[PDB]
Amino acid sequence: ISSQTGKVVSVSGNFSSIQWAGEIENLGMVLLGLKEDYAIWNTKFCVYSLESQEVLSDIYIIPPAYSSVVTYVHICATEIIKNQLRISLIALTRKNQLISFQNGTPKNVCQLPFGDPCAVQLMDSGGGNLFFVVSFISNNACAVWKESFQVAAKWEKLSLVL
Amino acid sequence: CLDLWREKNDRLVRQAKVAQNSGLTLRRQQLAQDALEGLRGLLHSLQGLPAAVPVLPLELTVTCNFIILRASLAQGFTEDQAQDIQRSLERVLETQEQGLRELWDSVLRASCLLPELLSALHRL
Repeated sequence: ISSQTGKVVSVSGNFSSIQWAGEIENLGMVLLGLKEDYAIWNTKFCVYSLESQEVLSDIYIIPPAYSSVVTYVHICATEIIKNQLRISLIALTRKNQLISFQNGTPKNVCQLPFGDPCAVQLMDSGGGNLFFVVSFISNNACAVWKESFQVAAKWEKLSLVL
Repeated sequence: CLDLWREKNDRLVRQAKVAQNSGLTLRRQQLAQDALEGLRGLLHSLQGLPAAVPVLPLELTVTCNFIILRASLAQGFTEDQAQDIQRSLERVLETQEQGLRELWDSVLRASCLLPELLSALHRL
C-alpha cells in the first residue's frame, strides 16, 4: 500500500521469498524473489516490476543451486547494456558465506566467523576503504573488508548497530 | 560456473608446479602459499553448495590437492586433513556420522554403486 496510491494492492505473481526490494533506474519499483542446473541464464529467480508489470529479468541473477541456501540479498550496482540488466549483487547464506555476483558469475566468497547472519550493510569510511558490516541473530556482528573478502573485526553484544 | 572452478583449479595447479620446478626458497613458498589460499577459498566456495552429483569429482579433487600441498609445505601431517576427509565423505553420503571406519565402509558401498569418481576417491 502506498501513500501515492492509498490502496491495498495484491501482488499478482506468486513468490516464495522477497529477499530484496527497492527502486532501480528505468524500472521504478522492483522486487527480487522467486516463483517455485549450473546454467547462468536459467536462474530460477524472478525479478519483479511492482504493480503487476513484466518479470523484466530472469537472466543474470544467482544460479538455481544457490537459490536454496541464500537468505539475504543486497544490490550493489545495476548497468544497462540493454533490455536485460547487469547487477553486481551481494548475497549471504545459510552456510555463513558472503558471496558476490556479476552477471550471475559467483566471485569472491568470504566465510563469516559467527553463525546465522540476518543483515548486511556497506561502510564507506575514508579513502578507498569499504566494509560490509554483517549482523547476526546471535546479537553479534562482523565487519569484512571489500577488495579481499576476509575478516577485519569481530564483535558480540550489541542490542543495535548503526 | 563449474567451468570457472575447474579452470581456477587448473590455474592453481600450474602455479604450484611452476614454483615447484623453479624458484628459490622464498619465491617458491610465496607462490605456494598463494595457491594454497586460493584452494582454501575454492574449497569453501564449493562447500557452500548442497553437493549435487555432478560437482563431487571436483570437490574431492580439490580437497586432495589442498591436503597434499598443505602437508608438503608443513613438512608433516595433522588431524585437520583427516577432518577434511570426514567432511568430503559426509558430502558423498548426503548425496545418497559414526567414525572413520563405518564412514569408509558406507562410502565404499556407495561407490560400488558406480558414481564414477573412483580415480579421485582411490587417491583420497
